[PDB]
Amino acid sequence: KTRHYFIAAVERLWDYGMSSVPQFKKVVFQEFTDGSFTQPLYRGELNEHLGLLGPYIRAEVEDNIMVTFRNQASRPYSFYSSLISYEEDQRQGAEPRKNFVKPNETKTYFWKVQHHMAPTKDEFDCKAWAYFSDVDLEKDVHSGLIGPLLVCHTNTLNPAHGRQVTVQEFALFFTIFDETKSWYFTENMERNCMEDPTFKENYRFHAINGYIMDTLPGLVMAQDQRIRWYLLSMGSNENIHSIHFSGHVFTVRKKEEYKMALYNLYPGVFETVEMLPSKAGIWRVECLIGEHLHAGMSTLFLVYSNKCQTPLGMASGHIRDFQITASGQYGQWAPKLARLHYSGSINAWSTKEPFSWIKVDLLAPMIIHGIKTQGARQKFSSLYISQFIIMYSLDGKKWQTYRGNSTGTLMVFFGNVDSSGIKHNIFNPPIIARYIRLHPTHYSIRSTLRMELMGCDLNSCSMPLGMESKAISDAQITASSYFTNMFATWSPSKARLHLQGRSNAWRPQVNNPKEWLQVDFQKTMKVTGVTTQGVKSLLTSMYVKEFLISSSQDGHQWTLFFQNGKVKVFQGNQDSFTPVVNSLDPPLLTRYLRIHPQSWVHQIALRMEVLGCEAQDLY
Amino acid sequence: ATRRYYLGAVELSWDYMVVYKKTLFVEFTDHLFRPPWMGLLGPTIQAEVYDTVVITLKNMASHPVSLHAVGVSYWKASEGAEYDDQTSQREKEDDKVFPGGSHTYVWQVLKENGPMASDPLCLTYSYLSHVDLVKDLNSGLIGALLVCREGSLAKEKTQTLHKFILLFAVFDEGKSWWPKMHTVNGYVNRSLPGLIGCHRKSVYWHVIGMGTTPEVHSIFLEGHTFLVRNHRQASLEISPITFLTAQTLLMDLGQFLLFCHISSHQHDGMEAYVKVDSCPEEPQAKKHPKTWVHYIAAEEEDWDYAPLVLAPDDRSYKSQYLNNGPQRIGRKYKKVRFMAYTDETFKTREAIQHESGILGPLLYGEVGDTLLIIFKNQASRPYNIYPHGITDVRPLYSRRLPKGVKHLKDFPILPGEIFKYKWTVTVEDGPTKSDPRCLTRYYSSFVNMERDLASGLIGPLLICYRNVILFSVFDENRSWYLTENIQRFLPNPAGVQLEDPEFQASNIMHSINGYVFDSLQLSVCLHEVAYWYILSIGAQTDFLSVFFSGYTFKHKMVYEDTLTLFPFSGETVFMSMENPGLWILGCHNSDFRNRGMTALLKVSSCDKNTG
Ligand SMILES: *[C@@H]1O[C@H](CO)[C@@H](O[C@@H]2O[C@H](CO)[C@@H](O[C@@H]3O[C@H](CO[C@H]4O[C@H](CO[C@H]5O[C@H](CO)[C@@H](O)[C@H](O)[C@@H]5O)[C@@H](O)[C@H](O)[C@@H]4O)[C@@H](O)[C@H](O[C@@H]4O[C@H](CO)[C@@H](O)[C@H](O)[C@@H]4O[C@H]4O[C@H](CO)[C@@H](O)[C@H](O)[C@@H]4O)[C@@H]3O)[C@H](O)[C@H]2NC(C)=O)[C@H](O)[C@H]1NC(C)=O
Ligand SMILES: *[C@@H]1O[C@H](CO)[C@@H](O[C@@H]2O[C@H](CO)[C@@H](O[C@@H]3O[C@H](CO[C@H]4O[C@H](CO)[C@@H](O)[C@H](O)[C@@H]4O)[C@@H](O)[C@H](O)[C@@H]3O)[C@H](O)[C@H]2NC(C)=O)[C@H](O)[C@H]1NC(C)=O
Ligand SMILES: *[C@@H]1O[C@H](CO)[C@@H](O[C@@H]2O[C@H](CO)[C@@H](O)[C@H](O)[C@H]2NC(C)=O)[C@H](O)[C@H]1NC(C)=O
Ligand SMILES: [Ca+2]
Ligand SMILES: [Ca+2]
Ligand SMILES: [Ca+2]
Ligand SMILES: [Cu+2]
Ligand SMILES: [Cu+2]
Repeated sequence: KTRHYFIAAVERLWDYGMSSVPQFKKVVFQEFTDGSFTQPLYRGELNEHLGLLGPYIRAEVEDNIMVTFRNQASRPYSFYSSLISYEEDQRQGAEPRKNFVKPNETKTYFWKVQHHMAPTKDEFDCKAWAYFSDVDLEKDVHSGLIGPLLVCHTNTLNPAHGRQVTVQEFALFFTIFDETKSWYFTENMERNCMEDPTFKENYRFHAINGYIMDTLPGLVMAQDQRIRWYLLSMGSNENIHSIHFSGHVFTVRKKEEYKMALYNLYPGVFETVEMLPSKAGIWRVECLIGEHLHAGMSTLFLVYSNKCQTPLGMASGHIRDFQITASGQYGQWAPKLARLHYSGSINAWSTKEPFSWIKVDLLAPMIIHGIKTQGARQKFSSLYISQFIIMYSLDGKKWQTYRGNSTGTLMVFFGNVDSSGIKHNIFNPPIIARYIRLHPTHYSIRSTLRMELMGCDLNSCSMPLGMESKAISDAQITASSYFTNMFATWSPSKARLHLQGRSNAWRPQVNNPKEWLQVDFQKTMKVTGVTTQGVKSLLTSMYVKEFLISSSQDGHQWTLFFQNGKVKVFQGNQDSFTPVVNSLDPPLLTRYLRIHPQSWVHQIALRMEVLGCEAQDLY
Repeated sequence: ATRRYYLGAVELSWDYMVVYKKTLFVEFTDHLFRPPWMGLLGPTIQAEVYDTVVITLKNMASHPVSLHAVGVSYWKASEGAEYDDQTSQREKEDDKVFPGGSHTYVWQVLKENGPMASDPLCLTYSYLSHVDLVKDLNSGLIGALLVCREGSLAKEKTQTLHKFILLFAVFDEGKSWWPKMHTVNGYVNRSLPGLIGCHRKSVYWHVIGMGTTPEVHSIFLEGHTFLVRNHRQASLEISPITFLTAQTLLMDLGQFLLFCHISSHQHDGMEAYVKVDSCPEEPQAKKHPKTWVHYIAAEEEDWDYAPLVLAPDDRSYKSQYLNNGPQRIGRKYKKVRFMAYTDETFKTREAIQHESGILGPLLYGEVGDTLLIIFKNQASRPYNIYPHGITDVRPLYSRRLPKGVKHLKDFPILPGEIFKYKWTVTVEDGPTKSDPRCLTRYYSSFVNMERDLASGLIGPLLICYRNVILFSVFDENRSWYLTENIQRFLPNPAGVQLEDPEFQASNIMHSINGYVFDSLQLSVCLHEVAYWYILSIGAQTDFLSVFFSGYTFKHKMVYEDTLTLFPFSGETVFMSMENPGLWILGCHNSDFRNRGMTALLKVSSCDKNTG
């Protein structure tokens, strides 16, 4: 039984932006091994969401919270919560006797997490009390700190490993930030250039976990996975904040099971709720007070689908060569070489012994559930990468060492141990960056790799529908005209990517600059894009090089794609062998689809897949 | 189609039958060229779970007005939101509609969107427009949307029509387009019709709060108790934007009034009348109560919120309040309290506890118990004695009224006299199955409703199936005995600042139960479980009350709430509190200067005395 946490008050700088930059010195809470400073003060990945918030001090029913506390700012503070409880006393006093801690001073609070500090039979596997610094109930708190404590019943939160995990936890805390009433000259005086009306509203943030306007970060969601929310609210009388989870509803328990779609935080109240986001994507969660919204207090939870996963094409076409980058590789084993690419001498990236980084520009920010690593042989001597960490970013400005689950400073991943390794490493929780770097830690006499990261797109789309997967009927597929001869019958039905057999492709009876291949999706659908192809049949090779796309929601009316004003020419596949893919930047969405070849090499012929995601039937 | 609706957005003018023009929600069969009680509301749309709706809003407006849903499922089509959701065109299309643009919405009543079954049938949500909320909603961009248990509407033909949609709204008319508004469904001064209900049959309120600023309300119904959470509410506390499904029993007949009760709110509106008529008929020992007796009186005396350390002058935060200075009258003022008086007519029962300050006698009510307030106005100005909480209050011996006047609380105010009163308790007045027992109540002197109270007359009434903490604010300035106070403590005899900021709020003490910064200390021995009946009165703005001791303390209203309780002011609810805590306790006024100005108090951890 029992849990200790090593927690402390830091003075640090707060910014937002992304729109003169306002720089503020508030004081927050962080947790580290017990090495006072240089090491180790680290937390990250999933926990972004707390932001200003101190870390999750989670305990169980029964067991103890021990909480060491170190102040590191000019004016003494104190870790206090409701449950800073048993202090039996002996002619020594109780309440003011451990009241506060001077800078650098160091105190441990330790109590028994009684039943009266707990969730009831009336449900929710965890509660959500709060820790503040008393001494100044308002002053320091506004300026600096707030912490979310949560106790859960018995066999509830995971042994050794973290806390909970059955379900995802989030402590969004809603408040108005007045500043000025918080911290003084070092805060107040900075950016000097005058008491209430002039810019007073300017100091006031209306901020979730201290992120005004849409700044809040960590909302890895995950379709169909119970999510507990922690809504502890605070401040002065203005903040009755009526939080709303855009087109989601949740339940709460309190002697019964009530459903509701917005609940109001009376400063001090906190609370807990559970919901499961049935539909994935981006969405808002905001206080719905009109004034309070346009002053900030809105953020987006960015829920993904699990069944989304696909290669981003480091193997295939979609990824172009310019996309990659390296420490600079000794040997000509230049990057531009990754995954399955065995050609002649050269099939991978490969630097010398000094520490390296293969970074990847995805050309867009994107979610990524995992990477598949590779190594190659040369001259008998086995080349691979044994162990590595992933770094990622969005703008190339920020960078981040990825932790995911892994207890401590980060997760190191286990690479292959041979040439032709194929190690699917997995990123749940998953990365969001546009930029994935890769630093190796161990190798075998050299560093070297082929790789093909797999993720899905920021929205939970970009996936194949029928066609290849055969899930779309060759009753469903039609086309303008087809090449049918005794035996060979280049039916529209055969326009399915990577299909090998008799008559394995589509062909129009004889060629025309304007033909068409069509797919009766049946359901009204969205389309991310289209993977296109070509076929060789008996030593004669043939493929479609240029093409045009129709679509209709209308059985008999069609509307040509139009791009940047003009209708657009689609460039893909210089060959039969390979398939290559087109983005479809503004995604046309229809029930029925059509495709018209322009430049067709030798002879017209097509196999393909479509890309996409389901949207509502009957509309 | 499962069900479908057509909305408009028409710009119409409004008189609140002052004239104002507004762009509000409208409905038709399919384009073209209601029921009055609804008035302003964009039509109340409602769906059973599983069955799913579609609007096709036509923006027959100047404004580009969007359609957000607040409590169903969408696809980025249904919600009217533009925000960096990386969905692009056709999917932001209805995520904010253009002027003159007639565009279409889709939404679903998902099995999970539905009520819990511990919940009431039909959970009240609404809709609006998520395109500049303040520039929107004002001018009429709010309707009511309700989702209900599946075999739902089929019943309505069988079921009660007693489904009224109460829209409590602070339209800052002077947005989207001079001073504010306070309406109830879009009427101001007791305006508006409908609001009829059956006699012995109960009525249900589909309640919608409406803000666009931190604006708060507390809304009663003339002698009527509310049912919401299945705990009697008696108050319908209503936050900036809330959704509440409440019900009202509707005993008796005629015209009673719901209304926002606060300060300046009534001078702005928010009150409206609810008729009950009789209705068309259509058939297809060891136990029991005893009655309470109280010889009680309103006597007058000076009140000193003391004494602890007096910290003079430079303590320009502390002392300014309770120090006799050139223009100040600290600590002691002349008041009137209720006493149960010891030596007089109909003998007595009188001994005082320091622990409740001004607080009157505590009067205890068990359902079906009766009360016998043999009241006399012992001192000065004529004062009244009425209990907020109970209902059957008529002088004993007669249902007649002093011939002269309406509802005793109103007038017969007894200046040197004695009046005999009967407070019969019904179960109606009492706590439900769900609410904890001994719900907190108070009684005042309704010589008007407020003016005297401030003076110092107040006490605690428990209704039940006894530590009391009243927070209160004593204005002193509106107190009857101000002339008698100014001319008793201040240095210059009479002539002095008539009124001023400097002294005004310097003679408004923040009470702690009419006790000041530190007082009471209180006498609770460790491990003793208490019941803590607490209440705010005096001045208003929400309340934030907490216990902060050698165990901080936690308490249970059902599920245990922590360094928090929130009496709405002119309002009250009560608390169980296991005491395995410890000594010296910040006891919370908790909020703003409220904290700096008057909060404190303490708690103990003694033990070893038994009986
Ligand atoms: C890093 O941290 C993250 C979280 O921060 C963790 O990743 C998470 O891992 C857990 C556990 O490994 C994952 O949960 C798993 O989910 C699968 C399948 O999902 C379930 O839910 C789906 C939706 O249905 C919902 O509604 C159902 C009621 O209608 C309800 O039952 C269900 O729970 C859902 O709420 C649906 O596909 C299924 O219903 C499915 O159940 C599940 O199969 C996993 O296993 C269960 O384990 C319990 C406890 O032993 C058993 O009682 C069940 O019967 C399941 O048995 C499974 O394991 C046994 C072997 O023990 C095996 O024989 C059997 O075949 C099952 O496989 C499990 O619950 C969660 O989704 C991950 N979350 C995230 C965000 O990644 C990890 O700790 C860590 N992970 C990594 C990869 O590094
Ligand atoms: C709804 O009912 C309200 C009252 O129940 C009505 O309010 C009152 O009526 C009008 C509109 O406000 C006012 O008419 C004039 O107002 C002045 C000044 O008002 C007060 O505030 C100023 C501010 O400095 C103060 O100086 C004054 O002393 C007042 O206290 C009055 O002095 C005039 O007599 C005059 O009546 C009333 O003032 C206002 N009430 C009060 C208390 O003044 C409202 O009109 C109704 N609205 C509708 C739509 O029906
Ligand atoms: C606690 O905090 C202060 C910082 O204000 C401490 O000063 C530092 O002490 C550590 C010793 O480990 C050194 O690393 C630094 O050189 C010191 N910083 C300075 C002098 O600026 C100090 O130890 C404590 N403060 C007091 C007042 O005793
Ligand atoms: Ca839309
Ligand atoms: Ca949108
Ligand atoms: Ca009065
Ligand atoms: Cu708000
Ligand atoms: Cu009001």
